[PDB]
Amino acid sequence: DSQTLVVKLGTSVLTGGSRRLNRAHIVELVRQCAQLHAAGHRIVIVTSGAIAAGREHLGYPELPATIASKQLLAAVGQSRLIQLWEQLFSIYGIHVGQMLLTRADMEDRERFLNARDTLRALLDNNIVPVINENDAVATAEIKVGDNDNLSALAAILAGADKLLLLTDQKGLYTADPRSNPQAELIKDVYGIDDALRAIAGGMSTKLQAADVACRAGIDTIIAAGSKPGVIGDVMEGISVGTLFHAQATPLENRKRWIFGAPPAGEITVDEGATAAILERGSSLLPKGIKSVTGNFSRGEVIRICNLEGRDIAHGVSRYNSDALRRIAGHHSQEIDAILGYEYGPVAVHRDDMITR
Amino acid sequence: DSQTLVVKLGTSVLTGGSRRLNRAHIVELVRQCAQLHAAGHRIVIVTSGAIAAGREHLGYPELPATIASKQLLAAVGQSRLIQLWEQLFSIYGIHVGQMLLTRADMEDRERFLNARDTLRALLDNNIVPVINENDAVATAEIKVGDNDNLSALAAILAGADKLLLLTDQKGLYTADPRSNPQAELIKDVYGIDDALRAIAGGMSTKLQAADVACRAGIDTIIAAGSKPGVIGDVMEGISVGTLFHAQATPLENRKRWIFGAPPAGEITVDEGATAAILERGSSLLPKGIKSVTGNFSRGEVIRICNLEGRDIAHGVSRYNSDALRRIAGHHSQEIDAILGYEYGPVAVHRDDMITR
Amino acid sequence: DSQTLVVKLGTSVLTGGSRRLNRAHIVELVRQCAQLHAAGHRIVIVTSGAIAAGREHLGYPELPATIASKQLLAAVGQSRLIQLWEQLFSIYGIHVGQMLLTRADMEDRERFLNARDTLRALLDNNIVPVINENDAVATAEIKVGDNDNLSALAAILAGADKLLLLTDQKGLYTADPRSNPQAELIKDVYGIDDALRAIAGGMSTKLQAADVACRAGIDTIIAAGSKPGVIGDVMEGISVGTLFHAQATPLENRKRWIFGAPPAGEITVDEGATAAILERGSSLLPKGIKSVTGNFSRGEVIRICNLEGRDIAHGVSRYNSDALRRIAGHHSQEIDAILGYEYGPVAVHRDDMITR
Amino acid sequence: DSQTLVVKLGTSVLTGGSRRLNRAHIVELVRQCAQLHAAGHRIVIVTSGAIAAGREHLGYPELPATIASKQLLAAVGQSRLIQLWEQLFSIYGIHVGQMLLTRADMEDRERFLNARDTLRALLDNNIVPVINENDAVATAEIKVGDNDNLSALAAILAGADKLLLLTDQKGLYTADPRSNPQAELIKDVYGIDDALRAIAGGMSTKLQAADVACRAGIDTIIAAGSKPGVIGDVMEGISVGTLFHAQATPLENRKRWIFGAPPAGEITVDEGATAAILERGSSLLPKGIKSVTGNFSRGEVIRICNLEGRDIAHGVSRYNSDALRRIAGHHSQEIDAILGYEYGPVAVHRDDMITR
Amino acid sequence: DSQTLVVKLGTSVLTGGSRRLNRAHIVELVRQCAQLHAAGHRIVIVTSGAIAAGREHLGYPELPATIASKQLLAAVGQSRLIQLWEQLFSIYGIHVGQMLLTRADMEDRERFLNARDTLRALLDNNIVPVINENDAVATAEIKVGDNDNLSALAAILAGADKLLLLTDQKGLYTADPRSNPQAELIKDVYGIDDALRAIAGGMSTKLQAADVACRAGIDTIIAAGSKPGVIGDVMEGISVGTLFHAQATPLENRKRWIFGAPPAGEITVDEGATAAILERGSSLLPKGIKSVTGNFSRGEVIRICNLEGRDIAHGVSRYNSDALRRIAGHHSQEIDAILGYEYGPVAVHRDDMITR
Repeated sequence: DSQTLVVKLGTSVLTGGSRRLNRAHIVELVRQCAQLHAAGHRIVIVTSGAIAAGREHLGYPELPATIASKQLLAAVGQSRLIQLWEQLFSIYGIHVGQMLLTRADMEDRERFLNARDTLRALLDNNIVPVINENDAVATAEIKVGDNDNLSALAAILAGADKLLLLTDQKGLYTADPRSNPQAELIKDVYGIDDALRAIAGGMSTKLQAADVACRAGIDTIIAAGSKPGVIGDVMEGISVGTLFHAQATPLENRKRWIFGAPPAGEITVDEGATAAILERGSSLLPKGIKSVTGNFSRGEVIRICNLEGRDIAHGVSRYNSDALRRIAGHHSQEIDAILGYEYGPVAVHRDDMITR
Repeated sequence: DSQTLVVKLGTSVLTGGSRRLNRAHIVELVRQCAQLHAAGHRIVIVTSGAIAAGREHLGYPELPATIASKQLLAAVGQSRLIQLWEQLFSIYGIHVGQMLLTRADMEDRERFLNARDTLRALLDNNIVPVINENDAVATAEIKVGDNDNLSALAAILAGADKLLLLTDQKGLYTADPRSNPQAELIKDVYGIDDALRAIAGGMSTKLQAADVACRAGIDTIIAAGSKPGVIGDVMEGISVGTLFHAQATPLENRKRWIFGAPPAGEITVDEGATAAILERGSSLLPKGIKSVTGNFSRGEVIRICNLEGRDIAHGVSRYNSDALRRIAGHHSQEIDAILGYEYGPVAVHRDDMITR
Repeated sequence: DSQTLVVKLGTSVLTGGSRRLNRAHIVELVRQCAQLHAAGHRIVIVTSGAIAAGREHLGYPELPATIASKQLLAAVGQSRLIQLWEQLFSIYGIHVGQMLLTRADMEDRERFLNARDTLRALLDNNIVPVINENDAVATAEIKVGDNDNLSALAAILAGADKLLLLTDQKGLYTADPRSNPQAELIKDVYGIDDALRAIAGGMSTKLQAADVACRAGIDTIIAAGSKPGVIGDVMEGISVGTLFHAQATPLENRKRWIFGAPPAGEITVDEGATAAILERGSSLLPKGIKSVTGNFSRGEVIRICNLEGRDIAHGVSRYNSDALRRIAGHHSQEIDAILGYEYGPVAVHRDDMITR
Repeated sequence: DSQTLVVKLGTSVLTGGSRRLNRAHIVELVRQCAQLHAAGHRIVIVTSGAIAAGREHLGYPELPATIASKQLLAAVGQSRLIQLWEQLFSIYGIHVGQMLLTRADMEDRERFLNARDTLRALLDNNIVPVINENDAVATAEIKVGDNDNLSALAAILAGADKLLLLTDQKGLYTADPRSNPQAELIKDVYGIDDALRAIAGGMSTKLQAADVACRAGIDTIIAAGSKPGVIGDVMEGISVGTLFHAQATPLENRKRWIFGAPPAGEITVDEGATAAILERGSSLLPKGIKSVTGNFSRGEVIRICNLEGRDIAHGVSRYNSDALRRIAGHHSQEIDAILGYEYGPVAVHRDDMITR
Repeated sequence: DSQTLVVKLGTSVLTGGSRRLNRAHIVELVRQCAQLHAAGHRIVIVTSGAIAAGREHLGYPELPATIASKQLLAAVGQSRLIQLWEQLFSIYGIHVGQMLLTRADMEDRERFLNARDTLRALLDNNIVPVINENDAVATAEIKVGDNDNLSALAAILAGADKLLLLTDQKGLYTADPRSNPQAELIKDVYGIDDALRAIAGGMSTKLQAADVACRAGIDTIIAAGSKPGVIGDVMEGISVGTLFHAQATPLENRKRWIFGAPPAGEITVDEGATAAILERGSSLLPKGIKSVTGNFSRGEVIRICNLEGRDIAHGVSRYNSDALRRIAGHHSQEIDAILGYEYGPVAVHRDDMITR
């Protein structure tokens, strides 16, 4: 039973509170992740600490305290940190791939589809994707977030089963553990209400990320990065911290994604593809397309019906309107001949469509 | 209570039987060694596997199965393996220094002293010395030994308290474990006898190395490299394999080293230095020397006598006869001004001398 | 017309007088050497600067001024320098191989043969050998030499055609260039006499190295490392500095090597191998051996005659007396079966023998 | 949704009724199988036609009609046929591994486990296993079966989801299609009764194989090998021939396999492993073993309890009694050190055990 | 005087110690075997090295060092190795037939007869049988033997006159040849005693195989595979290694085979067939059988008695009891018409019977 796990590592976990990255803890976590990878699971890593790597590489210069210094250090430390991740993961014979993403890219339909395709290719080819935020075009308010909303968005994009947030605390406590000897860790959370937001107050950003991930049907686990064997225990289901259960199922998330906006296009499908879609629930091939009406772009939701005009599905288009019109009625192997590029052999995937 | 430990790693331990080095086992062993190093102990590493590193670096070419190919692969793999060791040890903030030694150097009187000085400097500066065999001038019969005797020689040179040999087998068995269900591991050995050599039949080389180390007053341990926490348990004193106890004391080994050969020269010492040598057991300084008789090189054993001519000690000279005559009667700070080089402030160290 | 060139790089050339290695000049020289290697020639590199690399790697510590500190720095700088050389040479797709040698190894008969075999294998497999001095067992007087006698010995060992010594000066001048405006560079030198030794006074060590190389039949060239295209011009024969012509021919050097000492052994050869040796000047195979009298080691000079007892050659034995006796009269492919190791298919090579 | 499919190809399908293998039909089927393999499924091939390949390779010689000629032709044609399969599959970049099996091997517990392990390794490493019958030790009655019971046994061994039998006819007909114009193909069969055995009378062997596969919880499909796209349509669930539905579920098959015979051994498990087995349903590691009572072999069913003695599971042992006793209480990575071989890190797999 | 020779080739002989098969040595051995085959002799080959061929074919991938990887490699290596053998033997116009055998098959009464029939057919039709071990159902303890006992079993099965074992060592030495200059090769051995077992320490497996072969009346020879013309000299009777003479005669081995177990059945023979069996020592035909008593399978030993009931012979039955009863009293040409298969014209062969 293969599973997809997103591990988010904050700067506190990576550095241990010091001014430089502590490679011992990182190599321990890499050992756990490599054990999981050998077991057959899929691992996605959201990381931070580019500024620390940039400071270390530059010989710790006496830069003025300004956002420009932060941007420069991030620019150097992105390369330095990806190099460090490659070095640590190559011990266990695992390749890694850099992925710089921003929230605006996730908002855009076409950029979202492109990022999802790249991540899926990386995961299929047994390569660990290391995801960070593009700090060259980011703002200070984004910098103070420390890759929490980005972690939730990456978990949604990867179609993961669990999102593990690693912290310095053990999780969520009912009261203050220092003042109250009776304060105890909360093990299971079924709904993020105002009471929880009042209990914990930067745990607020992690709570928002957990809420976002749970509304998409992904379980969220908050634990301490220093706990031995935390990642493996999370995989096996052993309780190690605070667990936020998924509020919905991925089918509901897909329905919300498809029906969130009105369709931006319209296509028509012949009898054979209609029977395949309805009876078997398979994908849609360009051969079955007959007419393409309306103008849209790749990644936008379109409407699929038969010749009679009765709606049968709503699906995410993998090609724009012009490409779909040009390749309509042709075999899947001719697409590269017609367009000069190929996004895949299907026009609408079976997992990106809802049949009504 | 800091201790000196020499860890010997064979090709089978490093590679696991495969064609290339397995970095997971090496990184686990490096983690254990780094824990010991942070605890305040001194670690020396004797290693093999240059041929595997050379094969991997060269893209696994097809060379004829000869000794020239082995020498070339060793030449490339020495650099490759030292790079790997340095990379693995830099995770825990530990520096690594390469040493290449041969049995002829250990047999030589002056080369032994030079190598001991280099190793002592490396250990005093918190740098792990990685010792291998110079395969450029080595023979095939040396190659088939797999650094077994070199480990004992390095343990004697470093003045180690324990010598750890990592193998595939758990240690020494009374009978064949495969055939005899009653055969059990031997925990302690107090004297290597002909029955023991008949019991184990390359375990013979390891037995010879253990005998050499034990006759010099060093406890030897044979255990499996795959056993978790083997190095830490060996340091702590817990039983993990076969233990060969030291048949002699380091004082006896020093006496054997000093009196194994007749003195090659004689020097005269005034009254104050004589009192310091006898009453307090301190070292000998160039100021106290009054006369130098005979011709000898650095490292040779010489006789120290007072003004009256009565023999009072024997000791290993840190300077040859010419330099000793040139710096006799001068302060220790002027040596570099006289000879152009300095081997230290003392002429005969107190730990390299026997007082009689 | 392939040629073998030995390039000696002192610490002044490598560092430029600074405290660290200057990689720009080194990469320029590496570019020239790579051009030569692609042209089809053979390049051997004798290098220095381990102390500078060790200082740079250790973060420039405040070590006391002692020979112990020198050895401590060299132990790390050897690995760092070999890593730098490999990194710079890999730009042009050339592999390098480390070779640590001492004078005593060259003096030894068997170690000389082992080193020559390793160097020949490295040269044959298109790998650049980087030769340095084993500082772990070296003395201060060796350290102050800066690899000049070692460079000459390596040139003799490699059978090179030219030995290029790179300096900071342009070569040898008749008088002091600063004081005398009429002082001019000496272009050709045919004999190192006392006048030249009086003219140049550390140019003396380089003069001794040039004399040693010239007495072995190797042309020596002293030039400035900063001159553009110096190595290529040396290969093409263009005059760039001071040239010391070879006093003898390699045949005379081989005669001196063979007849320097009386033979240490005696073997007998049948009619077919005798005819092959005398008429054709071919090598000697173990099949032709009939009797082996005397005890000797590998690399020592032995006497070869026929059944009649008339001396026909003096050669260098590639096997010791015991191995030669065991493999006498057998085919070349059985040697590994008989001894467990193979030094080659011949007993005495055609280039290591003199037929009288 | 990856699936495992076993495709059985009789000699009639492979040869088309001629005297030699028809490579066009075979390459078409190989194209379909390669499409499935690229889609992500697992394919196992049971094949025949060794005699035809042997006849073709030997130049069609004139042997007498005897079983000895059949055995000789099978001996040559096994190699010839595996070569042909590898050659045809290499067009699509797929590797092929030969597997020769007999019924008696499936009857034996240890041989069954070894064959299952080999097949699982082949499937995991993306290599298509080609399974045939060992004709060197087979009888004529086995030869006349044409690999039907062997196909069912291989489907059971591989844990396949569907077993596709390719024939010359389209499937099972209610009456004789030639005589009766109203005879129609039977699409779904839910139970193999005496009526079906009377309807079809060599379809009887295929009916027996289908019954054997269905009693193990595997759907069976009988179709014509000449139908275009039969394999793909079978994967998609499209009806192409006669379908025999699974009578049971794989859980019942596992229960029958485990409880078919009384346990041949008894082991004891500590508290942590007991909790892992009962609460989480995980595998059993050698660390948790405490006592091993009884004598058994690898692959035999043993009883697992806790210290109190209450039975908690029945499982297939991956090691024999002696190996389990020797590795009891040790870590999984020490097994190779203790035994000299390793069957895996677990003692009883989670899928080979039933918890009661 | 045609002879049957079984040649066993280990992994070390085939590969020379490298990672892949060395085809020059194999082609030389194939040339010698082809010369013997053209001379009119019969050659059987027992071979190893499937793992090396599998590694080479798969592009030398990186699998974990486990028995599962070994089986995975051997699965494709069997096909690759048989292909290589066929390609090398086709140069001299000789066909090759693959056989896969295990010790269990040799222990079985009927599988032994089937394998013997297949081998006899292959030898009679001038086809070289290449025998290996079925690694799909083999164990690790079987793998570590390197086909040593399988060679003896195949020599017994084939009725060979000589068994040749090719090793790296020249044979058996009285003492250690390396340490003792007086140690010399043992030329002839007449009885394997405990002294020889103590002398040789995988030489033990070869000694066990030699003992098994010699107790069956087959001369065994141990020699080096690298010796030129070893196979031809072995055939001619020239001494090349260590020779173990046959302690018994083939008639004694036949008596041991026949009388090792009590008869499983009884048949009655009329007067003419009784006279043919006794006076002329001919085979037994189904026409002469008058009654069959008991139940037994093919290959079991049965008692043959005349009409009076007096025991006259024992013999191995080529048919089971049912077929013997069905074909009793019929001509040899009708057997195929009665049973649907034929094992030969005789019921008990004259070489499988003992007449008393």
